[PDB]
Amino acid sequence: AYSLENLKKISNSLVGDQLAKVDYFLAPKCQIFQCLLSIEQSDGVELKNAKLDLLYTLLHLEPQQRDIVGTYYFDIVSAIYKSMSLASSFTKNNSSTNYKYIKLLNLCAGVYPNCGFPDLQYLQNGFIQLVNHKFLRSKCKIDEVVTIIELLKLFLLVDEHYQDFKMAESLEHIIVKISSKYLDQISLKYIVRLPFDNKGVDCTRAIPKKINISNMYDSSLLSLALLLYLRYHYMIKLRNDATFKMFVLGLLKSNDVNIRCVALKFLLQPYFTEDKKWEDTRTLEKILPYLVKSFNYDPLPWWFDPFDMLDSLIVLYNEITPMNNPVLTTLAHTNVIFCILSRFAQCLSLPQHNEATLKTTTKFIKICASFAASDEKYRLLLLNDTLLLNHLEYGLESHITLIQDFISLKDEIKMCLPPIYDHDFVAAWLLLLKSFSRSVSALRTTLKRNKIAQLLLQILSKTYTLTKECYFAGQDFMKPEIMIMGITLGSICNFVVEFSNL
Amino acid sequence: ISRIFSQEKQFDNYLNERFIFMKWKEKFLVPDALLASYDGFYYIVHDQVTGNIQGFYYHQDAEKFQQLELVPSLKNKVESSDCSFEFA
Amino acid sequence: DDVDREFINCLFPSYLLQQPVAYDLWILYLQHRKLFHTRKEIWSKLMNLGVLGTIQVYKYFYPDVNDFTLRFGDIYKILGYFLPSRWQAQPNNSLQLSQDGITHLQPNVDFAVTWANKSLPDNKLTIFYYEIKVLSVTESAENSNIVIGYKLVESINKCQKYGFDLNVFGYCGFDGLITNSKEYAKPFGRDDVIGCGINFIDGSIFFTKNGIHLGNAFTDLNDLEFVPYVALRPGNSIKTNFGLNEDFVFDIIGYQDKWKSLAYEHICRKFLLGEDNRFIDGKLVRPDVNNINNLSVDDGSLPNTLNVMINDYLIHEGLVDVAKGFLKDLQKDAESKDVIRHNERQIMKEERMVKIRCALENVISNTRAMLSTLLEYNAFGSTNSSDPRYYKAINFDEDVLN
Amino acid sequence: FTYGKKCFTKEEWKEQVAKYSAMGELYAPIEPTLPRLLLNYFVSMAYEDSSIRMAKELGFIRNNKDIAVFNDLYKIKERFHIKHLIKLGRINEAMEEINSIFGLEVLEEDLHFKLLLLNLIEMIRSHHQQSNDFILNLIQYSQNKLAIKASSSVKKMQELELAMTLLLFPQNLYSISLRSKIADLVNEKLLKFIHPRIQFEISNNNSKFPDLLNSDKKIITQNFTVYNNNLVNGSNGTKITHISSDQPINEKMAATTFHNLENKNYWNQTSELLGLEFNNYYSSEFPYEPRLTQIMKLWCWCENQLHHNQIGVPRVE
Repeated sequence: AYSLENLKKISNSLVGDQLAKVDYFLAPKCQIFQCLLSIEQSDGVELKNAKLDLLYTLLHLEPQQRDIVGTYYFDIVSAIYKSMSLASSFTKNNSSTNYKYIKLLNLCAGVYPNCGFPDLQYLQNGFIQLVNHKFLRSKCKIDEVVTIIELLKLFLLVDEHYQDFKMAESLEHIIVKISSKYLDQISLKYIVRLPFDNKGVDCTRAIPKKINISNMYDSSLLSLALLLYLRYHYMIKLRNDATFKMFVLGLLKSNDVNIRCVALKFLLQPYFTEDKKWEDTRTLEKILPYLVKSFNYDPLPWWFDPFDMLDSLIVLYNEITPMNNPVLTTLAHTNVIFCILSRFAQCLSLPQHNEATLKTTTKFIKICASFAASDEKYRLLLLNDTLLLNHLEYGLESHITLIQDFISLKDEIKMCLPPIYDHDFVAAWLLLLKSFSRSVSALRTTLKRNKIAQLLLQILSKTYTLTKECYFAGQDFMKPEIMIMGITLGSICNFVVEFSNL
Repeated sequence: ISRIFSQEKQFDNYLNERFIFMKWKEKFLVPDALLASYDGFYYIVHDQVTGNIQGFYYHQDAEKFQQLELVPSLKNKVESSDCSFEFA
Repeated sequence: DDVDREFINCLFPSYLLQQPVAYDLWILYLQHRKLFHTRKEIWSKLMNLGVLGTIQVYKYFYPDVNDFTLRFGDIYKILGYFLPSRWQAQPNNSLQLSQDGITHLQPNVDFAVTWANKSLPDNKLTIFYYEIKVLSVTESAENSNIVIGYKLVESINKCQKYGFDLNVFGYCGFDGLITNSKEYAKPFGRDDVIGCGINFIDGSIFFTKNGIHLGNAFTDLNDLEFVPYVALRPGNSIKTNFGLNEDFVFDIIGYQDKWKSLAYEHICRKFLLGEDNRFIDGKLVRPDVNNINNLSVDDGSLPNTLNVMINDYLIHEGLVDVAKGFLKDLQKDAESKDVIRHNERQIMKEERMVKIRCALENVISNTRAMLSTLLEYNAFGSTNSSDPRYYKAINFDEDVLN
Repeated sequence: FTYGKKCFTKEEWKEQVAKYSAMGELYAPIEPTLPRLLLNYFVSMAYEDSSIRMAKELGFIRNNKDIAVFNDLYKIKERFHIKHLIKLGRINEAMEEINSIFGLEVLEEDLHFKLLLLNLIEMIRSHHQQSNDFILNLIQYSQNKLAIKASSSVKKMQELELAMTLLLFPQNLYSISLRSKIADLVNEKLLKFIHPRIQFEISNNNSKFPDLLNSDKKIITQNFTVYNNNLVNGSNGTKITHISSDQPINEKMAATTFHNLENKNYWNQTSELLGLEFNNYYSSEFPYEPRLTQIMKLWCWCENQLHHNQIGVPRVE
């Protein structure tokens, strides 16, 4: 029997210290978990809030402590996804219980993102009704607004027909409702070279002044809603309006990092999806300095990666027009490519490495292989360094030794198994090898080494015998291997042309 | 000097013109690169209709105006078959 | 009212209005205020007087908010402007300039050199910036015979023959290399916006290319006077933007905000003053100490002095009940006892004076006065003449009081 | 010794002061913004009676219900209670009301270590001033409550070691001003935490009360951002650095799923590993202090900078 005062005292005694909740997990006093998980519909709202608060406090554990505890933590998380039925009664509960429930769901999805969530549709329906009835009619309290923000955060974490249309309509309504208050701060004084009209705005490199959203909840709601709208709206307007385009262009210079990042994601989406959009190079020249500045911010969101977007733009222009790349020419004149190559040479020379340094080096190798995919200038400039090919051979040799060591111990191990930790590293190195091998002078002078060819053949044979023998490791262990086979065969089919020496 | 460049600025597509002007430069040795009398370069004119190549060889510390005058090599079979390759 | 604000933002550059030079621009606008005296009407009036028309039309962007919610859901000569606004026409008639002097500039082989309308005072502003745009090229496409930058004001034939002299701090377009050099940048060609700026806090000259900041070229250039300067060979032309007509490309406002935030971080992160103790024989004498003011938050002397001043201001304004409440709150919170006794004596004296029948505003006014006195006398940073001068980054009335 | 650059007498200094006072009055010898600054100072320092009387005199408070609504909005009584309990030495009760009234999000997400350390110093001083079991309990509390927090940071371990070294005996740590400093930091953090609710209740509910922290003209950000220039930009030159190591990298080492956020901040950690220190202190951390203290900081700094540069000015009397 646990009352409100007992749960309040337990909650007060567990703040800060992480050893006491580990003790609560380990001890046979864990019967409270049953009381923590039997959320009856007849229970009091204060009791429900105390139970949800204690559930949130107990699961807020450091990774070392959750490694000490073990499988019981994940058992509690899975039972939270399976036992409590607050999602079915989303419209029936009050706003505080809903807010604490979505906060607990956010924590559970953050700690255990593998197991399935079987009640997303009820949450989507509750979100649609909540924004259609209360928020859009200016009849919302504080807790409902924070619940909408938490639901937007939870919906952004989903990996992934009528409900999609309803969600798109609701998000467009949220964007139009919020952005219409700050739409009067757009001001640009320009010159057309041939007065209150808006003809010829897309002929200058200037963008309107900085637009600042003073309200913090409005800025958070606008950012999250516009990101989900970017996820949704092509399946089902706002992109083609000139006023909204100027509004986002003015939002590019804001103070909030999330606003700048979501503006960069909004403006650069039609280049990859729309047809004949890549001819608009003036918008690209207007956008690119702010992406370069977005490389330089210390707190960055998890949904924004400047390396991926720059690489995607360069690969797009390499695939469409191989002879002319606007991004490379506008980055070479403004001293950015030399900085990128210098940072790559600095990352390859760090005395101490971890997983983060490997990921940074992998992104640098990918962008450097994207530089030299269709230009001989950057190919020869990269091959001017005499220590790059040594590191390429070192990476290939490391992967071969790792694969051979895993093959040699297949009987002892024998089912989900994690992949080999440097599959992306080797894939990026093979991308550089292919881009270097795409030129005849390098095939006849610089890539003359037999070690590269024998390493490629060894990688192919070892990966094929992995797929033949150790198939019990699962698909997550084998998909990077088959990708490596494809890239190695591409490099090989480049080296086997008749007028190459190998 | 400026006049010829100004007149050059209004020319049409160069692939639709009968004559193609270009420059040739020898890079290295073909059988084994490691195992230099090619410091100059060739001014080359190529005629597409008859497909023949004329040109001059220029180097500062050498003799001037050495001619080339190439012609296509006739084969021993009028029927021709086509092979192909593509860099990946 | 808002009409004066709309006019002064429509007349002067925006980044200049967020510096301590904005007082002079406000005075200049208010002196000639009879000429001028919902923003569409103000812009139309300014165009009728003429700020938005030339010959290339000076367009303006006006959004449509109601439609968006429906479908979805020379005057500068008259005023007295003292900053550069146009190029100066050379008396030898070697240049072709437009009527406004900024829209076109073409030489009529030796360089044709010219400078700007006015010079830049050292002790008046924080950051200056202006841009040029290459319109035509007479070699390669990305190679122009233009030298653009600043010139020291105290050789002209040397500038015409070579392009620059020992007093020119600038950027050359024919080789992408600064004047008195080094690997700094690359040459610029046709349709390239090249910006030049000077920073008076640390005293450095920087250049920008197509909105990208290219770094500091020259350093340690304080206590000096500069003029914008350009040199062009015949065949190529530029369009100049000083900020009065159109909007910049760079985002110089973010640069200024970063420097202002750095200055604010550096600065902001007994209990009776009495008479001035350094008056002897009617003159000020320098004490042989390191500082004259020794108040700090960490010792509690600054909150005590602030509380004494607040109590004196509240009593002086006829707010004795509020002072009593403040004294009661200070008693509830608890050399603070001496402050409590002094405040209690002050309310007792005020009650006695009321039964028989400031210092804060001085602090504010003196803070503004010493900020301006620091600005106009070219004070050193901390010890050396190379440290940054942070007092140039403070607009006291627009960033602290409001 | 005398001032070399300039030596102002009373008359010309008064002339300059009058000129800039006229300029400030036209922007705004009286300052129209001083009562608002006084109200901000009274509310932000958690004073009950003076803030209510100042708001009544300025024309906001008219009923007792308005007094209750104002004290609910700015949480003056609760913050004053927390500050009083921190200064007195009832630390556990202070986190009790912090977790009870303000939620647990305030403590779960830098002052927790400070509060725990101040509780440890208070307990040690109470044990010394007024034997094996108590010392064992104190050692267990020190080694259990703050083990991870002290082991996480080098300065944390240094502070814990200094406190432990000072414990085994019979000035700043023993000073009473540390409690007031921690109370002021807690108050500033609490105001920063509850500012968005105040913004929402002023804007959406159309309350007649003002926003004393931030005016509508200026900008403000909820987060703190450090801008690291000279990392990826064009301000480095047209030269290329070469690799200076020939040692291999590996030697120096119906269900709905969710994204994996493991190792998503790799670039920040790497760039930390890979006229300076630009950030947004003005728009994130500046407006959450009493403004009059900032004005006296500026006044003292300007006075010392004028005295340094051989310029003599009369002082305020």
